[PDB]
Amino acid sequence: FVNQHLCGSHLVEALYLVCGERGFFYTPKA
Amino acid sequence: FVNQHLCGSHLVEALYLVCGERGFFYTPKA
Amino acid sequence: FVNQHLCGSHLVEALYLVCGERGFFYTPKA
Amino acid sequence: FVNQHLCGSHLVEALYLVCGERGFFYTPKA
Amino acid sequence: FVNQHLCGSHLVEALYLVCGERGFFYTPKA
Amino acid sequence: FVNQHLCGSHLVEALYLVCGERGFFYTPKA
Amino acid sequence: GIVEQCCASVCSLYQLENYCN
Amino acid sequence: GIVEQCCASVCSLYQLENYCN
Amino acid sequence: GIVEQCCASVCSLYQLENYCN
Amino acid sequence: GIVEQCCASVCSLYQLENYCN
Amino acid sequence: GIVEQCCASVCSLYQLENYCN
Amino acid sequence: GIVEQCCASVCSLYQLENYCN
Ligand SMILES: [Zn+2]
Ligand SMILES: [Zn+2]
Repeated sequence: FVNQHLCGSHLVEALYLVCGERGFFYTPKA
Repeated sequence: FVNQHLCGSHLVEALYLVCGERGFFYTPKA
Repeated sequence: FVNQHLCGSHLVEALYLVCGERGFFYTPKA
Repeated sequence: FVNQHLCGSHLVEALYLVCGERGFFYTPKA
Repeated sequence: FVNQHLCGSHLVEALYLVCGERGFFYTPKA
Repeated sequence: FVNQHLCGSHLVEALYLVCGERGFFYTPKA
Repeated sequence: GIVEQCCASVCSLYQLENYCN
Repeated sequence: GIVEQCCASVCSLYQLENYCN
Repeated sequence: GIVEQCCASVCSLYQLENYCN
Repeated sequence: GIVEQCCASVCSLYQLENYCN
Repeated sequence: GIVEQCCASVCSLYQLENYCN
Repeated sequence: GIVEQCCASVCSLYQLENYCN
C-alpha cells in the first residue's frame, strides 16, 4: 500500500474501505 | 427532503454530507 | 445540517441526495 | 464506448461527466 | 461530449465509464 | 483490514486507493 | 441500526443526523 | 425514462447526451 | 448560481432544495 | 478474475495489490 | 501522460478511450 | 488529526486503521 492524499468525502471513503464492518469514527477538527 | 435507500459507501457519503464538521460515527454492529 | 463546500461531481451527489425521486436540474454557468 | 448498467448516484455521476458545462436534468418520474 | 478536468479517483471513474467491460490500464507518472 | 464486497466503480475506486502511484490494470475478462 | 434503517428500509436526512457527533 | 433505460436495461454514453441541456 | 456559490463559497442543503423538481 | 473474487465473493485489500502494476 | 494532462490541463472522453483494453 | 494530516500532508492506510472500531 502507498501513501495517499485524501481530502473531503474521499477520506471517509478510504475509512469505509479500511474499517468495513468494524465501523469507524470520523472526527475532524473545527 | 425525501427518503432514500442508502447502502455501503453511499451511506457514509451521506453521513459526511449531513454531519460535516461535526463528524460522525458509522457503527454497523449497533 | 451544516454548510458545505461542494465542487464538481460532489455537488451533483449532494443534489441527488437532497432531491431524490423528485429529480433536479443541474444548471451551471458557462 | 460500451453499454452499462447505471443506477442511483452512479447515473447522475455519468450525466455530469457526459454533459459537463452544458448541465443536465435528472427526472426519474418522466 | 465535453472536455473535462479530471483528477485523482475522478479520473479512474471516467475510465471505468468509458471502457466498461473492456477493462483499462491506469498508468500515472511517478 | 477486513474483507468486503466490491463491485463496479467501487472496485476500481479501491484499486486506485490501494495501488496509488503504482497504477493498476482493471481486466474483467481475465 | 443505521444500516437496517437506511439500507434495508429507507430513511431521511434528518434520521442520519442522529449519527453526527 | 432515463432510469428504465440506463438502470433497468443498459444504455450508452450517447443516450445519456439526450439529457444534457 | 448555486453551482458557483457552493464551490466558490459555501452553501447549505436547504439552498440546494431550490433546485429539486 | 478480480470481479469473481471481489464482487461475486469477498476479497481483502491485500488481494487487490495483485492488480497494481 | 493522460493522467497528468486530464488533471493539469483538460482531456476528452475520446482521448480516454485510448486507454481501454 | 488524521483528517487534517491526510489532506494537508499525506497518510497511509495503516494510519487510518487507528480509527476503526
Ligand atoms: Zn473529489
Ligand atoms: Zn454504488
